[PDB]
Amino acid sequence: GVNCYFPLQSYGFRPTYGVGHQPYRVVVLSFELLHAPATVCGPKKSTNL
Amino acid sequence: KNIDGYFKIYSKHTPIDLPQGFSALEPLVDLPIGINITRFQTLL
Repeated sequence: GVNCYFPLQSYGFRPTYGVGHQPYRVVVLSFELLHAPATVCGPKKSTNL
Repeated sequence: KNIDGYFKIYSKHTPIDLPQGFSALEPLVDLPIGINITRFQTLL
């Protein structure tokens, strides 16, 4: 009602839409380093024996 | 044990108060977590 609204609103994604309105999945990778010993290291390839 | 930023667990399961037999505990787990531990309990 007047001065009353549902805060979430949809993106209404639809194919016949331009590049501006098209789904763009986002993956924000972050790197956390603390004083505890590190456990997520990196393949470290080697040499033949 | 927890000394150098790693948490170490040694263990051994031996057949049968405490006997006079000698047995050394083999290292099982060496976790890299770096939290401070000063108290503990047991879980039943």
